[PDB]
Amino acid sequence: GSLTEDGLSYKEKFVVRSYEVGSNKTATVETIANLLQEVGCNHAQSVGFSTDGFATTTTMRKLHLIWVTARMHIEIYKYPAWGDVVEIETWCQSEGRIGTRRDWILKDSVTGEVTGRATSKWVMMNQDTRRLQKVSDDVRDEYLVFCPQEPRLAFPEENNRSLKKIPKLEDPAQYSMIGLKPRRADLDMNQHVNNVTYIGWVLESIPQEIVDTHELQVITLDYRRECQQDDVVDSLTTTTSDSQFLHLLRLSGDGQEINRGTTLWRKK
Amino acid sequence: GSLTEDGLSYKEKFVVRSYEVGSNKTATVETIANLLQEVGCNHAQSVGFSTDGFATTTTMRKLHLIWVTARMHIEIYKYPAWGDVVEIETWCQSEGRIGTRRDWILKDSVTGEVTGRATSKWVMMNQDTRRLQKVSDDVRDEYLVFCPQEPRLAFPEENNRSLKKIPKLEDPAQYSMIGLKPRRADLDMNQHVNNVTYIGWVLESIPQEIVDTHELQVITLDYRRECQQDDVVDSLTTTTSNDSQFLHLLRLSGDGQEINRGTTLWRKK
Ligand SMILES: N#CCc1ccc(O)cc1
Ligand SMILES: N#CCc1ccc(O)cc1
Repeated sequence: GSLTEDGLSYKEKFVVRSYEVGSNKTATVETIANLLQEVGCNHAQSVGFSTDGFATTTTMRKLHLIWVTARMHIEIYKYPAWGDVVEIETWCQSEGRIGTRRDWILKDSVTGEVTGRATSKWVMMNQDTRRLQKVSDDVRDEYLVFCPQEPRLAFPEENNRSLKKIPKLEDPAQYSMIGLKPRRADLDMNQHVNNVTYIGWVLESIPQEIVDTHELQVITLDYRRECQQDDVVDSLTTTTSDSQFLHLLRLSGDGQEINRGTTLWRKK
Repeated sequence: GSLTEDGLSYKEKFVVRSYEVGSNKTATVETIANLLQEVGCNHAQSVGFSTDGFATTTTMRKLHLIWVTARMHIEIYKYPAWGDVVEIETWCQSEGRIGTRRDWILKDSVTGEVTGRATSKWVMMNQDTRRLQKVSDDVRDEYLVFCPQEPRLAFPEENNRSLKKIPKLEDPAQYSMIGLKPRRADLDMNQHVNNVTYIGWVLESIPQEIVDTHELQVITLDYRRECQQDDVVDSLTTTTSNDSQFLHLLRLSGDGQEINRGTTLWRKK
């Protein structure tokens, strides 16, 4: 992997592994989401950020602030097969004082054709109190030298699928998968549940017949609250229609919301 | 990745990923086990085997036979950190008519020092009836041109832990983790639970205090029966022992049918 010539974006190639593919012998959306995280981490390291915190500037570390994912939006036109080489380019951009955005473009390394794209919204949070906040001018100025100055968007379209509000699923859900718990492989180096695990949990309540006859084209996921290592989750899905679904992840007991999302599936 | 000069073994390098590491900032034993499977699959493809069946010879496909893992044995001296490059060499060997063995050696790509080793026993099984069987002369003769003729063992030692029988854990278990279920990410391309998921499930019943103060040095796991995609599993552990040893049992949540038994050895950090 390497920064591009202008030092404003980062590219990395990956050869798809045997255990990374699903029933169609192509990479799962969870494998794609893990590769997006990996290239995002390698971009932060190449531009000088320490490994003891993801993209935390010097001021962020003194104020005990971290970046947290508020929303993830992924669109896949073609999933890479086992043995295929996918190239991923990633970049960041400041969004005033709301937060930061990280975008990605996926290409088939052999043909150079765009096979997917993703975008994500990140907010500042105090790691101890878990209190969200707007981005300080002091902090914002420290990371602007690593971002393109003119807007560069993976989803240019004015008011598209990546920027639409998500409604709350109403009981009763059409489908559900209950009692989902993270295991040690679902945790990161800081013992927090990996963001990709929540994508897997959302998808668990999609019926197998949809998965067997359709391919996932779009997924938008909002992150409201973390699942702890000792928490239990329920995954809820209702068809809102190509098939479209509304999703809700909530704590098994009191029903506290952890995520809400939408998926769009194309007939194979 | 590539076959070595003699075409009797295969080598591949991997750069350890951010999401592949645990609380020590080093690769988990589950990440290691996934890399071992990946290099095993790439070795089979390089020597001519089709992607529509792992290392299935021509006779095997005609008779609906597949290789299944009976035992996995892994020893790690040093876990690679995030960003480190690990080189893995793998090879196969026929073990008479019992089955085949696949071995691995792990090295730090920078220093060339051996940081781990693994070995595994594979048996022939009919895909449809799930009935085990001995390896016929015809099947054995078809894969011997891809194996070293003189024995080459990752665990040569006359008195080593990879070949010792495993006792059945007796109730009550000292520790347990109940109601474990596979999700779609735990399945392979054929909708079967990945062998590595069972390693994760075994480890789930180890107390967090042990994980936080020790590193896993050795794991031996026997595969008795598959967990289906709609099955629920219970993970049981009892301390059998500055090194801690444990006896493990995975069984179906309801009737208590055995799926795996194993042992782990942990060294104090
Ligand atoms: N994008 C990206 C990388 C990244 C994702 C999640 C996380 O906790 C740290 C880094
Ligand atoms: N070793 C190795 C490769 C391998 C492992 C499991 C499986 O089902 C197929 C291939």
